[PDB]
Amino acid sequence: KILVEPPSVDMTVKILRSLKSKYENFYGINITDKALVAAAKISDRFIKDRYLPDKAIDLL
Amino acid sequence: KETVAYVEAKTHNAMNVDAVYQEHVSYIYLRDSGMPLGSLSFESSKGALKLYNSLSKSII
Repeated sequence: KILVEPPSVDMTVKILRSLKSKYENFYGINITDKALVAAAKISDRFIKDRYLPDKAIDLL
Repeated sequence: KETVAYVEAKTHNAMNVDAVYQEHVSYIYLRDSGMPLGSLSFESSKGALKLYNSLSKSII
């Protein structure tokens, strides 16, 4: 049993911020940096069945 | 004894040690149990005395 931890939302900001190069080169459309933080923090208080990296990445 | 005295201020990170001390084993138990980012146990002999002032900053 190696326990895999939840990735602690302020780190998922750092995950998606590292992923700015890939999605903007995937389909071209510029992504604001306000909404990247807002893609994670609004995913907390509202969505429950999914969790932190799935919520932060599927919405983009 | 300087390497023994090195242990208590460098509990879980020692970085040049050819020996298995007691606090190496206790790292692994925390590493295996549900121990998050650097807590009380990671703040051993330095941070566990800083608790009464910490909770005073949150609760007065």
